[PDB]
Amino acid sequence: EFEFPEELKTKLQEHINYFPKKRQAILLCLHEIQNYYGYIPPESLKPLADMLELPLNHVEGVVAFYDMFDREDKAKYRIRVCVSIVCHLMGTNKLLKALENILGIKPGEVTPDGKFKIVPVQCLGACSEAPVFMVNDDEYKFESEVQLNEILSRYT
Amino acid sequence: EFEFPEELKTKLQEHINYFPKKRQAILLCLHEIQNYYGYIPPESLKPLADMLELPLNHVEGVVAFYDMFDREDKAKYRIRVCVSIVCHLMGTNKLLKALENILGIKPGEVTPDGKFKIVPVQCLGACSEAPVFMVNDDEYKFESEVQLNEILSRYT
Amino acid sequence: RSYPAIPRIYAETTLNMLLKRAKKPRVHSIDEYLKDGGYQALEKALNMSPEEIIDWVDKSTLRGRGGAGFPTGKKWKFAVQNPGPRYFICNADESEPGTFKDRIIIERDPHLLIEGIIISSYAIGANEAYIYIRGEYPAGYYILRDAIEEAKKKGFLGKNILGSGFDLEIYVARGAGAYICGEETALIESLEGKRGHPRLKPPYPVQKGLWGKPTVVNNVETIANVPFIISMGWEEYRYIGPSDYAGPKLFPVSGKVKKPGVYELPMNTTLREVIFKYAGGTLGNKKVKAVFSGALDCFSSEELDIPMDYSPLGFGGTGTVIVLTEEDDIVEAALKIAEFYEHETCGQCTPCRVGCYEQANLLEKIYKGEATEQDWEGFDFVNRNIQPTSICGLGAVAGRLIRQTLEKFPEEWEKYRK
Amino acid sequence: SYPAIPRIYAETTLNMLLKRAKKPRVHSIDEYLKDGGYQALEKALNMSPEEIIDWVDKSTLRGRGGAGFPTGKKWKFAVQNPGPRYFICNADESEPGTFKDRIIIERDPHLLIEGIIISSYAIGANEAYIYIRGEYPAGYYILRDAIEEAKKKGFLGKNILGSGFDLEIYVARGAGAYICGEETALIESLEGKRGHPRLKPPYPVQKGLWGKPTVVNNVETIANVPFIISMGWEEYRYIGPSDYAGPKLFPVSGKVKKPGVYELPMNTTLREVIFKYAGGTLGNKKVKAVFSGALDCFSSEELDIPMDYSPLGFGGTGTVIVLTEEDDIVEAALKIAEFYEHETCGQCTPCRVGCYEQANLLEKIYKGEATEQDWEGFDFVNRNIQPTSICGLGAVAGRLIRQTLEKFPEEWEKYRK
Ligand SMILES: Nc1ncnc2c1ncn2[C@@H]1O[C@H](COP(=O)(O)OP(=O)(O)OC[C@H]2O[C@@H](O)[C@H](O)[C@@H]2O)[C@@H](O)[C@H]1O
Ligand SMILES: Nc1ncnc2c1ncn2[C@@H]1O[C@H](COP(=O)(O)OP(=O)(O)OC[C@H]2O[C@@H](O)[C@H](O)[C@@H]2O)[C@@H](O)[C@H]1O
Ligand SMILES: Cc1cc2nc3c(=O)[nH]c(=O)nc-3n(C[C@H](O)[C@H](O)[C@H](O)COP(=O)(O)O)c2cc1C
Ligand SMILES: Cc1cc2nc3c(=O)[nH]c(=O)nc-3n(C[C@H](O)[C@H](O)[C@H](O)COP(=O)(O)O)c2cc1C
Ligand code: SF4
Ligand code: SF4
Ligand code: FES
Ligand code: FES
Ligand SMILES: [Cl-]
Ligand code: NA
Ligand code: NA
Repeated sequence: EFEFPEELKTKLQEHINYFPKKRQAILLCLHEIQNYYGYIPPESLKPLADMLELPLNHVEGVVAFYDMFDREDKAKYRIRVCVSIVCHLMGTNKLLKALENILGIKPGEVTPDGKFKIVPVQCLGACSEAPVFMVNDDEYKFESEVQLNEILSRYT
Repeated sequence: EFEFPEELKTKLQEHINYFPKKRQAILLCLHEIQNYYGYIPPESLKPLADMLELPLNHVEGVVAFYDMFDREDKAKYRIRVCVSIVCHLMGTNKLLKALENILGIKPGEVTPDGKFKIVPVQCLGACSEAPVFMVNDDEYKFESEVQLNEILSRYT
Repeated sequence: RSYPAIPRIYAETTLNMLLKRAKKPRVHSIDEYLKDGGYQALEKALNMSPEEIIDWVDKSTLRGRGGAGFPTGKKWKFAVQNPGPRYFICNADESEPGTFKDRIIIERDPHLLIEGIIISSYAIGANEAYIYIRGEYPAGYYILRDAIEEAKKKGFLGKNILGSGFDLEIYVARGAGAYICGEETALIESLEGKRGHPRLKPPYPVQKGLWGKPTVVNNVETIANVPFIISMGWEEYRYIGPSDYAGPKLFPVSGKVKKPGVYELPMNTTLREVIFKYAGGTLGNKKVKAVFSGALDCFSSEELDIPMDYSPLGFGGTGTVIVLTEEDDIVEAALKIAEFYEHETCGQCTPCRVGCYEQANLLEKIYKGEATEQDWEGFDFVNRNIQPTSICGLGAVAGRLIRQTLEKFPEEWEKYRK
Repeated sequence: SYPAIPRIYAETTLNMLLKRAKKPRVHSIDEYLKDGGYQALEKALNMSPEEIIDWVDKSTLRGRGGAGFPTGKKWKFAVQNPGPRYFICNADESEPGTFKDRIIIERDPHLLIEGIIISSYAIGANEAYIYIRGEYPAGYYILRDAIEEAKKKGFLGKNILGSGFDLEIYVARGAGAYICGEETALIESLEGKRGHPRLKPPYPVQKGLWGKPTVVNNVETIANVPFIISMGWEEYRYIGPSDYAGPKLFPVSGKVKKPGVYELPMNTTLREVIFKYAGGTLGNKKVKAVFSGALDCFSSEELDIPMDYSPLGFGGTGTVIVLTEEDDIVEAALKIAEFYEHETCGQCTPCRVGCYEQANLLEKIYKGEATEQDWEGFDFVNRNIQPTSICGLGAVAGRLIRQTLEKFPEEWEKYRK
C-alpha cells in the first residue's frame, strides 16, 4: 500500500545505481528518506529492502543502529546540539537555554507545529567554534540568543 | 652530396609508398624531416624531390607555403604559442611572460643551446583551454608559471 | 599506444549521440565502439543500395557542419550523376578561431567518424577516401591511423567489406599550417601534393575534384551524423530537434563563460541558452558584450535570442561561440581577427592579398594610437574592398566580422579616433 | 552552493597541507591547477607502483588517524596479497576535539583526491572509497563536485592520462556512529551493514572490503602523498625531525585565545602549540590539563613533550583540548565517559556494560548521589572495560579517565569526601 513518490523513488534508484553493489546504498537511501519525510516512516522500510534486495530485518537493524535516523518524530528542521566535552566547556548549556527561550522546547522534544526538533549529539568536529549546532545540514557557532534567533528566522 | 640517414630514408619511403601517387606524401615527408633534424635542411630538398619524382622548385614552393615548416632555426622542442583571439583574451601575454621568465626568450627566438624555440601560431583548435601551447606534438593549457616550469622540465 | 598530450576539453550532451562516448576525454577503441553497437549501421548500410542511403541522408535534412550548411544528400546526389571513379574526403582541417568541435570526435570516438566515412563512401561509390587533418592535430592523426588499422582487422575496411563486394581504403593526410587548406578546393590541391591554392568554383568538387574526378568533401561533424541516420532511420533522426533543422549539433564555446567546452544540443536552442543555460553563464557574472561566431560574424547582446540553426535569422556558421564581456575591448578583438586573415590569405587574389595585409597593418596603427587621418580612412576603405575578384570565401568574409563591430559598436571605435 | 560551515581558523608554518586550506572557502580545480596541482599525479603515473610505495616508505610517513602505523609498510602488506584490491579514505573524524580532516575536505578537496589517486595506483586499486561521517554534509557535496571536476579533467575514469590505470572514487556517508571510524566497522558499513568491528588479524590489507586486500588510510595521511611524489621522499624527510618527518595538523580547542588548526612540524612541543601558536590561554589562566581528544590526559607538568609519535611524545591525532585552572576535571571526565557510553557498538560484554556503567556511576559521583559501593564499582568498571574487546574503543574507554584519577587525585577526593 505504501509507495515512494516518483520524485523520491528516482533519487533512491540513483543511489542504488551509484556503488557497484546495491546494498552499499542503504545509508544514502535512508538519508534521502529522512530528508523527504522529516523522519524514517516504518512503512518505508519494506519497499526500500526490496529495492536494495536485502531482507527487511537487515534494513530495520541498520536504521536502529545509526543514531542520525529517527523513526519516532517528524520534524522539518533538526537542531543538532553538540553535548560533548569542548562544547560543554565553552557553553552548550547557554545554547540550550537560548533554544528553550526562542522555541519553548528542550532536547528530544519537537515544537507543536512540527517545525523544530532539538537533537543532542556527540562532537560535530567543529570544536574550535564551540558551542556548535546544526540546523539540518547547516552548521554554526552559537554566539548569543539574539544571534541564534536571527539564524533560526532563516528557516521557515 | 647530402644523403638521408638510412633509418629516416626508410620512413620517407614508407610515406611515399602509402598514398596511391608518390607526390601526395610530400607533407608527411617534410614533417618527418623536420621531426628528425629539428628543422628543414635546405640540402634535404633536392633528394626529397628525387624520391617524390617532383621538380626541386615544386618542393621549395611547398616548404615556403606551409607555416609549420622552418628552414632557418634548428630546435629540439618547438613551443607553439597560440596568439589568436580566444587565447589572447584569456592570457597569451601571461604565458609569453612566463616563458620569458623561465627560458629567457621571446617569440621567434631559440635558446643558445638550441633546445627551445617559441613559435607564435594561429588558433590551435583548443580555445576552451585558452591559453594554449604545444611542445612539439604535446599540447597543454597554460595555468601558471609554476605549472609551466614543471611541464617544461619534462623536456630534456 | 602512447599518444601526445591533449588538453581535456569539457563536453556535455543532452542528446547522447555524437558525444555518447566523446563526452569522456579519452580514446575509445573498437571494442568499446562495438560494445555500444558500433558498425551495425555500416552492416545495415551495406545491405542497402547506394541510392537508398543517399535518399535517407537527403530526407534527414542533414546540412553541412563545416560552415556553409549545404544539404548533404543533395551534394551526394550531384556527385553520383557524374561518371566514376569518385573520391570521398573527410575535412578535418578545423583551424578557424574558436572552433574545436571536430577534434573531440576524432580524438575520443574515431570509429564514429570512420564508420560514417565508410557508409558515405559506399553511398557515392568511392573506393578511396581521405581524411585531411590539420598538422597541429598530431594526436588526432596517430589516433585515426590506429583506429583505421583496428577497423581493417575487424574487416570494416579493405576489399569485399563484409562480403558486400565493396572495397575501401582510407588514407590519412596531414596539413602543415595553412587555414586555407580547409577550403575544399585548396584541401584537394594539398592532397595532390601542391600548395593550398583555392580553385575557381564552379566547377564544384562533385563535378571536378581530386585528380579532376567527382569528389565529395564533407566536414568531420557532418559525416559523424551518417551512422545515426542509417541506424535510427531518417524519420527518427528528423524527430531530433525542430523538423526543419533537425539532428544533433556540436557547439564549441569559449571566452568569458564559466564552462567552456563542446555542447551537443538541438538547433532550436538559442544563443542565450547556450551561454547561460548550458555554459554556466559568464565569468564573474559580467554582461555579455558580443559573441564572435568564429572569425565570421559578431553578434551584439541584443541578438542573444536567435536560434542556433541554419535559418536566415539564425546563428548559422559552425555554431562556434566566443563570448566577450563588458570589459573586453572590441577594437583589440577585431585586431586579432584582422591578424588571423592577414596570416591566412593564400595571396592568389590581389584585393585579398593586399586587403587582408593592410586591414591588419592599419588596424594595428589605430589600436596603438599611431593612425593618421589617412590611415583611418584607408582602413575603412580596405575593409570594404577585400572581397572584389576573390575566388574563395576567405576574401569574401575577411572584412565581415570587423565591419559588424564598426556598425554595432560605433562608440568604442570613436574612442580610438577621438 | 553548499551548507553553512563555521569558519575554523587555520595557520601554517610549512605552507603544505594548509597552503590553500588556510583560507576558509572551497578551492576548485582551476585554483588547484594554478598551484601546480595534479602534476604530482602525472609524475606518479610515470613511475611504477612499487617505486611509489618505496618513496612513501622512505618518507617515514605514518598514519595520521591515531595509531601512527607506517604508511608505506601498510601498502607493502596489501600488495603482497592477490587482487583485486581496494583503497579507502577514512573521513569519519568523530573523536571529541578532532576537526583537522574536515578543513582539507571542505577547502582543498583536490589535495585529498590527488592523494587518493596516487595511493590507489600504488596498491593497484581500481576502486576507491571516501567514507565521510553523516554530520559532514557540506564535505560530502564538496567531494562529489570535486570528483566530477577531476573526471572532467581526465584525472579519474578509465586509462587515466594514457597510463592504462583505471579508477573510480565512490563517496559513502556515515549516519551517526563513531565506531564506523574504526577501519573494520567502516568496511562493514561500506558493505551496507551495521558498524560492527571485526576481529583483527586479519588486518584489512589481507582481508577487507568483500574479503579483498584493502588499505584504509586517514584523510590527513593521504593528503601528504602528493607532496612526497612532488618533492621526492628525501626532501619530504627534511621537514621537521628526521625520525618523525613531514607536516602535521593540530586541531586546538578549549581555553585558548586562537582555537583552530595549526600545520606545524612534529618537533613542536605541546607548550609551543598552546602559547607560541594558539595565543596562550583565555584570560591568561594557568593550564590545568590537555585532553588528547578522548584518548589521553596530560597535566601542566607534561607540556614540554614533542608533538610526535614517540613513546614520550603526544601521539594520537595531535588533538589538543586545553582546560584551565577553573575547569572541573571530574565534570570533564564525565563528558568523556558519556562519549564512550554513547558510542560502544555493544558486541563485547565488558565494553557494552562497562562503557554504560562508567558513565552511569560517574554521573552519580558528579551529582553527589554516589554510594560507597558506587564509588568502588566505578573504580572497578573503569579498570575492566578492555577485557575480551575486539577493537580499540574497549581498549581505551577507561584510559583518559584513569589518567585523571592518577594525575588529579585531590579533585576526585573532593567529590568522594
Ligand atoms: N551548386 C552546387 N552544386 C554542388 N555542390 C555545391 C553547390 N553549391 C555549394 N556546393 C557545395 O556545398 C559546400 C559549401 O559551399 P559554399 O557555399 O561554396 O561554401 P564554402 O566556400 O566551401 O564555405 C564557406 C564557409 O566557410 C567559412 O568561411 C564560413 O563558415 C562560410 O560559411 C561545398 O562542399 C560546395 O562544394
Ligand atoms: N600487523 C599489521 N599488519 C598490517 N597492518 C597493520 C598491522 N598492525 C596494524 N596495522 C594497521 O595499522 C593501522 C593502525 O592499527 P592499530 O594499531 O590496530 O590501531 P586502530 O585500532 O586502527 O586505531 C587505534 C587508534 O584509534 C584511537 O582509539 C586512538 O588514536 C588509537 O591510537 C590500521 O590501519 C591497521 O590495519
Ligand atoms: C577559408 C575557408 C576555410 C574552411 N575551413 C574549413 C574547415 O577547416 N573544415 C571544414 O569542414 N570546412 C571548412 N570550410 C568549408 C569547406 O570549403 C566545405 O564547405 C566543407 O568542408 C564541406 O563540408 P560540409 O558540407 O559537410 O560542411 C572552409 C571554407 C573556407 C572558405
Ligand atoms: C574507535 C575507533 C575510531 C576510529 N576513528 C577513526 C576516524 O574517524 N578516522 C581515522 O582515519 N581513523 C580512525 N580510527 C583508526 C582506524 O581504525 C585506522 O587505524 C586508520 O583509519 C588507518 O589510517 P592511518 O594509518 O592513515 O591512520 C579509529 C579507530 C578506533 C579504534
Ligand atoms: S580569396 Fe584570398 S584566400 Fe581565397 S583564393 Fe583568393 S587570395 Fe587565396
Ligand atoms: S570493543 Fe566495544 S566498540 Fe569495539 S567491537 Fe567490542 S563492543 Fe564494539
Ligand atoms: S565537542 Fe562539540 S563540536 Fe567537538
Ligand atoms: S584561439 Fe588559441 S586555441 Fe583557439
Ligand atoms: Cl548487487
Ligand atoms: Na535499398
Ligand atoms: Na626511484
